[PDB]
Amino acid sequence: NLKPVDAMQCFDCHTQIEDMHTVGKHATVNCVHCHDATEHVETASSRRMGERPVTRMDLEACATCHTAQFNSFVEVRHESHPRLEKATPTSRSPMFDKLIAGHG
Amino acid sequence: NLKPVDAMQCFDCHTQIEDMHTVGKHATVNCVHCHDATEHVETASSRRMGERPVTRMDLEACATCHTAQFNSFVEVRHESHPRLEKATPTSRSPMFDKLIAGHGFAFEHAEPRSHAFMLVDHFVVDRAYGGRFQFKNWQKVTDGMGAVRGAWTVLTDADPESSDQRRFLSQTATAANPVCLNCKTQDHILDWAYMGDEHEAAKWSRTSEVVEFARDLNHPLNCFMCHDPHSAGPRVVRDGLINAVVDRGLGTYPHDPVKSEQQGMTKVTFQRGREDFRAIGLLDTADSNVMCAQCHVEYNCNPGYQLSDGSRVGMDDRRANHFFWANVFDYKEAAQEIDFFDFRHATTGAALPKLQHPEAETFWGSVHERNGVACADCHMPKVQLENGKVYTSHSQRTPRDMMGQACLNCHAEWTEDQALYAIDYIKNYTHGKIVKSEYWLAKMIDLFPVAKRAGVSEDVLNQARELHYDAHLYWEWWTAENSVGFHNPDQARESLMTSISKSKEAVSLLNDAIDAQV
Amino acid sequence: NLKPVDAMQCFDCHTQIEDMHTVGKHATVNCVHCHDATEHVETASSRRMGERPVTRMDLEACATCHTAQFNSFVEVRHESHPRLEKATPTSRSPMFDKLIAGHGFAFEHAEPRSHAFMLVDHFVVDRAYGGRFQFKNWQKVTDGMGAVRGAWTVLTDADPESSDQRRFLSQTATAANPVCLNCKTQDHILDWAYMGDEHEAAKWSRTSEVVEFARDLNHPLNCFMCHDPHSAGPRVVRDGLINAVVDRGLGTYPHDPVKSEQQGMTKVTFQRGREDFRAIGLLDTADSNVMCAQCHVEYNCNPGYQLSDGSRVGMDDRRANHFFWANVFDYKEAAQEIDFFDFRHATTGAALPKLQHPEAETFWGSVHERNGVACADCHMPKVQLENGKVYTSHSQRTPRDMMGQACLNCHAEWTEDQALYAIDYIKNYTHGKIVKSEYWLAKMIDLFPVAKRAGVSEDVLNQARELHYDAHLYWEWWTAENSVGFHNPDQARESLMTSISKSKEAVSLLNDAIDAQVA
Amino acid sequence: DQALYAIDYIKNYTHGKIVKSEYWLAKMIDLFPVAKRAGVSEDVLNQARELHYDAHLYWEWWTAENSVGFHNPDQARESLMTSISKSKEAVSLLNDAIDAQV
Ligand code: HEC
Ligand code: HEC
Ligand code: HEC
Ligand code: HEC
Ligand code: HEC
Ligand code: HEC
Ligand code: HEC
Ligand code: HEC
Ligand code: HEC
Ligand code: HEC
Ligand code: HEC
Ligand code: HEC
Ligand code: HEC
Ligand code: HEC
Ligand SMILES: [Ca+2]
Ligand SMILES: [Ca+2]
Ligand SMILES: [Ca+2]
Ligand SMILES: [Ca+2]
Ligand SMILES: [Ca+2]
Ligand SMILES: [Ca+2]
Ligand code: NA
Repeated sequence: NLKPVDAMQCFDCHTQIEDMHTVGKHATVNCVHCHDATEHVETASSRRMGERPVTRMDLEACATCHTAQFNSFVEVRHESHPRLEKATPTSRSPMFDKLIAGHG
Repeated sequence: NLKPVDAMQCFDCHTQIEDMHTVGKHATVNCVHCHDATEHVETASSRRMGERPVTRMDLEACATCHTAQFNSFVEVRHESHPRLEKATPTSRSPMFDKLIAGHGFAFEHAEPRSHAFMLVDHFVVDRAYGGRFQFKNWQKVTDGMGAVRGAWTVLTDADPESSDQRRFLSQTATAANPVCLNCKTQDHILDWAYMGDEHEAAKWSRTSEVVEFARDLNHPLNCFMCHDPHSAGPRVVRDGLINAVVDRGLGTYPHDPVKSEQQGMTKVTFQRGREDFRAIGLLDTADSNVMCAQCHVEYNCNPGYQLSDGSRVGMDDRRANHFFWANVFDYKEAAQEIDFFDFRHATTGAALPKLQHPEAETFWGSVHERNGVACADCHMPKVQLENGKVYTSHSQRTPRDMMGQACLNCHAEWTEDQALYAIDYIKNYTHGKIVKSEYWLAKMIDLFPVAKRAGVSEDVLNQARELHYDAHLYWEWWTAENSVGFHNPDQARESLMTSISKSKEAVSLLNDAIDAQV
Repeated sequence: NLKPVDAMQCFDCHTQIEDMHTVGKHATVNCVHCHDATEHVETASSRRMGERPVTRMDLEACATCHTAQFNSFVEVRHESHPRLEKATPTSRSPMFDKLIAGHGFAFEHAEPRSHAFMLVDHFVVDRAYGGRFQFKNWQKVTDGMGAVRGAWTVLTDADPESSDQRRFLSQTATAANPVCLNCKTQDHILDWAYMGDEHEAAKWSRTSEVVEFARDLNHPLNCFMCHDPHSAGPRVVRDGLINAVVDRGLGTYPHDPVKSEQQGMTKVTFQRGREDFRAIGLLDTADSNVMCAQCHVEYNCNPGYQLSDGSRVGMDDRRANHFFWANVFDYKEAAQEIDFFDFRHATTGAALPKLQHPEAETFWGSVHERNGVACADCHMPKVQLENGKVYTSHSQRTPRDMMGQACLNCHAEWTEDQALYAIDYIKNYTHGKIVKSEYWLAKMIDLFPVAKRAGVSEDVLNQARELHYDAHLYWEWWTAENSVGFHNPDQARESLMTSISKSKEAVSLLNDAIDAQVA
Repeated sequence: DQALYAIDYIKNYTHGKIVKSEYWLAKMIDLFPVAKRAGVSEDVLNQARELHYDAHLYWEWWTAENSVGFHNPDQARESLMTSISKSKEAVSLLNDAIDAQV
């Protein structure tokens, strides 16, 4: 289970983040949802990063509080034909090979 | 009403039949269901046939006891578009006419449709009999049951008084020969010696007048092509397949000697006048891969030419009835092995192979084949019933129509739409490479006239012709093969990339040579 | 794998079978498909059976060569609501409990469902075996193929160590007897003498312990009930039907002697030793009206009482296995002919008949019957295939599921919705009259205790009881009959109006009598 | 479905012949610049132009006509086969003439 960190400790060094986080609609969302910064906090200075914190870039970081948007995003439209070459008579550019010759 | 005959009387002379019939699941099925042998019994000796018994080859001989399988077989899949030419921008081979120029398939090559129509479609296609045979009218194209009852119930002959192959319509060809019929019907099973060799007991052979032969034939894909009528056990009857698997020792799975042994074939020969006449291949298991490989293979069923010297190889030659039994990457070697090619390209002059529907050879080594999956699992699955006796569907068709049974019972992780999407990914990707291969082939082909007219040397032209053979092979395999890559996606990809590579090489060769003449 | 036997050797002693088998469409079907006679052939003479050969009665004996018919037969129509009690406001007979009080059907009477279930449903219904037999669990109710494979593959017996009929659950009855089984199975066809009379060669009879009999039976509606296994020709095997049509001379169409002659039945008897034992009725034509009338008729299959003196008529009596073979307006006379009634009404004390599903006798005289239409035309039509060999559907069900082939091929002037609307007009009208008949019957019934307690005379009560017999008959025929009038709408209408008329007469009689005693 | 299938049989077959007719027309058309530039005679070019009229007519009737052969399948077939025949004749004429100039 996630344990919240003291964001005020972060904000001592991260004024830009403070200015954004405390005003917006994620003011109640703790940093631990996306960052593991324990060793970073131990080693950073006001101007040097020290140990780099872990930052989650995965979309499931948002999906625990926004499952509807996540699930809508990840839906696969099976009707969007996959791996369908455009340089074919039934697709977008029947004469693409002749016209694009020289390009990757 | 049928009256049974005393089979014991038959068995006195027919020991092979006795051995098969008394042991299998047709031990109780009386001969009269399929044979009228009264005058035969009166006149035969132990070694001479006497009067020939009547043998039913119609599929309704099986339908009285196996109506479910019959009715499933004869169903017409209306969604399988009929008489749809492949050489069109919306079909399999948009540039087919340019690429196949010089071959008879330029006259017409339609997509396949339901099995009921195979014999009539063979008779009426523009490339086969010069337009001699036609449906009685355009309504009859729908009549699958009629075609099954007999081709001549639904077709006409433009000139019953002549038996020569000739053109009745201007843009037709006369490519049909007797070998073709072996993959359309086995009505001739007792009238055709093994391989279509000349034989005193055979009415028909490779060298017969095909129009006369045609007139003797009625039924498509007889039920007994896969099931021995005497034992009811699984078999093949197609000579070319038996020849590859057994005579040439290649095995049922040439890439896998273990599977070949487990799922093998035993050649059984029947004689006339104590001379070998015809043969069947009894299967160890009910292996649809091998059953379907009676027809869904690359073959010779046609005259051609020798690679070595260009001399004609006629219908009289054994090579005119040949199963290569080789995958795409072994094919060129297999064609060299018999010293054969099909046609010379009309524009390039290259000796080329003509490929035909190599589903069986393509399926080899695929993930599904390696996992023990077989054609029937996807194309003629068991029927699932809430309450009922299970039987095997005999409507051989795309799994799209029965995805639950064909795919999803195995692929429990997928919905139908997901499985379809996976098929389409492969087919879409493969088709794109087919199209690109055709683009490059066409680019090469179009350089030949320019090169010849610019005075490029025969040596360079011949180098380009050698590249054309490979560029053609590694492309046409895939327009011929019906799965658009699904049966072996990695192989299709590697092949088509090879085709493109070969064409590009030839294009560079010819352009450079033209530019040097200028 | 089956190995054929030498049928000619069998025929040296079985000339009767030879004469059927060699001429029909099963001449090539070897005996081994249905008989295991090896030890029999080793021990028999033409005059001594020796070891009894085994005869297969399972439907899969036919399914090997006739899978399409078998599979169509065993299909379960899920839309045919299962275990749906008729005595509810949303079913056939909203006031059934009041009206049938004193009869075992009060314990449970569900609507029919698909044929596959007939034997199991007979075994498990609350009125039949005191709740002795149950599905193994509630999942098994779906398993039509399992029921066809055999009842005892899907059912349990509460006490395999006893064979008496008794109540295992409190609100059950033990109405089952061996006659019932004749309309559920013919597994016992070689073990039951004609009519279930006592016979030295019969293992089972009308007087058998039905629980013991039940345990020996497995398959529903055997294929050979309509098709002779030797000739493959059309027949019936049901004794009661052969008895009405042939023995009693009533014919296959009692109201039409011409049609009776054209579409008749020939009784064929089989002996055990020198004595007649069992019989079948070979049909002149493949007449589904008569095939289906093996079961879809009004019958006695039960003990009862005599109208004359009230004495008990037990299962030992021939009357306990009886096809009345009479339309609704001839029934009372037919019951008088055999001096029989079923039960005394619990409230009114009236001697009453119990009616059961008289589809065959109702269909007679209807516009469709007079036009040569038969049950199969609407309920098991030929399959229509774009490409294929035609066969006859054996899924006997409402035409609503196959209106193109059941109705509209004949009624080219109608759309499906129009044909359905015509069905519904008749059913809605008929049901309204059933409901009104029940209202008036209930009104009469409720007056009986009031009249009795007011001191109304027995003479007046007996007059009202005589009216009750008729009010009941002319109502119950139609809750019993499954078409809700469609099979004969004019007859239903006339009958139900008669019921109401009779009840109204009884209500007036009793009310006036009560009022006079007062108050 | 059967009736639709019968329509599609005709339309599919006719369309294939339309496509083939166009293939052959295009092959002929593309030879004209090559022939003119190789110095093929006006007499040969005019012979080919006469064949073009017929090749065109017996093709274009069917792209113009909206039933894709259904209205008269035998006529479409005969016409389109004639178109192809005419184009093939012209192709042979022009190729031979070009090859003779070279
Ligand atoms: C729960 C601990 C959350 C996490 C993890 C994420 N978000 Fe969030 N988000 C949360 C709340 C309580 C709210 C406010 C809801 C309200 O309407 O009051 C939000 C809001 C958003 C919004 C809307 C902002 C706006 O309209 O100004 C967005 C676009 C949003 N959240 C996105 C988002 C992303 C992309 C996340 C992963 C990086 C994410 N949220 C995580 C709660 C939580
Ligand atoms: C009835 C008189 C039959 C005729 C005509 C045909 N078959 Fe048959 N077949 C019949 C029976 C009684 C059985 C055995 C059923 C069982 O499962 O016990 C069979 C079996 C088959 C099989 C299955 C064989 C096996 O699994 O080993 C096949 C493949 C088969 N029959 C095919 C078949 C063919 C192709 C027929 C026409 C040539 C044919 N049968 C006729 C009964 C009858
Ligand atoms: C030779 C006698 C064949 C055998 C054995 C098998 N097939 Fe076949 N198949 C054959 C032909 C000549 C055709 C074309 C028929 C026509 O009139 O065009 C086909 C077609 C198919 C198809 C396409 C069906 C469709 O709906 O379009 C499929 C899916 C197919 N074949 C599969 C298949 C299977 C799985 C086989 C083994 C059970 C099999 N065929 C055998 C010729 C022959
Ligand atoms: C078995 C090795 C075959 C030989 C010999 C011949 N054909 Fe065939 N044919 C075969 C199959 C498996 C299929 C279906 C798959 C496919 O890709 O088409 C076909 C199909 C046809 C068709 C219909 C499709 C078409 O090309 O228009 C026709 C008209 C046809 N075959 C004709 C034909 C001719 C003329 C043959 C001898 C020259 C011939 N076939 C042989 C299998 C086999
Ligand atoms: C090869 C292309 C076949 C043709 C031609 C026919 N059948 Fe077939 N049949 C085939 C397979 C692959 C199977 C399943 C084998 C397995 O065990 O998986 C079958 C099966 C049968 C059976 C057995 C019962 C069943 O499984 O349905 C029967 C009775 C049968 N086939 C009959 C039959 C008929 C009547 C045919 C002509 C209409 C027919 N088969 C052709 C393959 C092939
Ligand atoms: C499942 C794992 C399959 C196996 C085993 C076999 N085939 Fe197949 N085939 C499969 C698919 C997904 C497709 C594409 C179908 C689609 O609708 O996109 C095919 C296609 C064919 C066809 C053409 C069918 C048509 O387009 O109507 C044929 C003739 C065919 N396959 C034959 C065939 C043979 C003979 C097989 C055993 C050697 C075989 N297939 C196996 C899936 C599967
Ligand atoms: C004479 C030597 C017999 C031969 C040979 C066969 N059967 Fe028989 N069978 C015979 C007798 C005397 C009887 C009893 C008749 C009587 O008076 O009751 C029978 C009976 C049968 C039955 C019915 C058994 C029953 O359940 O009541 C059957 C199904 C039967 N026999 C079958 C049969 C078969 C299939 C034979 C050839 C393999 C056969 N019998 C030979 C006398 C003789
Ligand atoms: C295969 C060994 C069979 C067995 C087992 C059963 N039947 Fe049969 N039946 C079989 C054949 C070959 C035929 C003739 C088919 C034809 O049209 O040529 C039949 C026919 C019937 C019929 C139709 C009879 C008629 O129209 O006169 C029926 C009603 C029938 N069979 C029923 C039936 C029953 C009920 C079976 C189990 C007791 C049975 N058959 C088994 C082949 C075989
Ligand atoms: C006695 C052996 C019967 C014969 C012969 C026929 N039917 Fe029947 N039918 C019978 C029973 C015991 C039942 C009820 C089964 C149950 O388990 O509840 C039925 C039911 C029907 C139905 C209703 C089916 C439904 O979907 O609800 C119909 C339509 C029906 N029966 C028709 C019918 C026909 C037309 C017959 C002659 C071909 C026929 N039955 C014969 C008992 C018996
Ligand atoms: C797994 C989590 C289940 C869910 C979801 C459903 N059922 Fe079930 N059911 C389950 C088990 C393990 C069993 C017992 C199996 C056994 O043979 O021991 C059952 C049983 C039933 C029954 C029979 C009940 C009885 O008293 O005999 C019925 C009628 C049944 N299940 C139906 C059913 C329905 C309709 C469900 C969806 C609402 C359902 N079950 C869900 C396991 C699970
Ligand atoms: C033939 C003349 C029959 C006799 C004897 C018995 N039943 Fe029956 N039963 C028969 C038919 C045609 C039907 C279906 C039509 C209908 O109206 O139900 C039935 C149905 C049943 C059912 C299911 C419906 C129900 O009432 O719950 C059961 C449980 C049933 N039959 C039992 C049963 C008993 C106990 C019998 C002897 C007292 C009996 N049936 C005899 C036809 C015939
Ligand atoms: C009476 C209630 C039937 C029972 C029980 C079975 N069948 Fe039947 N069958 C019945 C009818 C009214 C008909 C049509 C007769 C007509 O000529 O109109 C049939 C027909 C058949 C046939 C013949 C082929 C066909 O028309 O489909 C067969 C082979 C057949 N029936 C088989 C069969 C089987 C296997 C049964 C048990 C599952 C069975 N029938 C029962 C009436 C009745
Ligand atoms: C068409 C002209 C019919 C004839 C001939 C027979 N029946 Fe019928 N039946 C018919 C209809 C329109 C209905 C009502 C069905 C509905 O869904 O509303 C019925 C009903 C039955 C039932 C009950 C079916 C059910 O409710 O599931 C049975 C058991 C039944 N019919 C039996 C039966 C018999 C035995 C027939 C010949 C004597 C008969 N029907 C003929 C239409 C027609
Ligand atoms: C009656 C007013 C018709 C209309 C509407 C349609 N068709 Fe027709 N068609 C009709 C006749 C009398 C015939 C000739 C019958 C004969 O055998 O002599 C036909 C023929 C066809 C054909 C065959 C064409 C040919 O051989 O050249 C086809 C393919 C056909 N009909 C199809 C068809 C379609 C699809 C229709 C709806 C658009 C249609 N027809 C209407 C009579 C009538
Ligand atoms: Ca197809
Ligand atoms: Ca080839
Ligand atoms: Ca160009
Ligand atoms: Ca019902
Ligand atoms: Ca009764
Ligand atoms: Ca009250
Ligand atoms: Na068997």
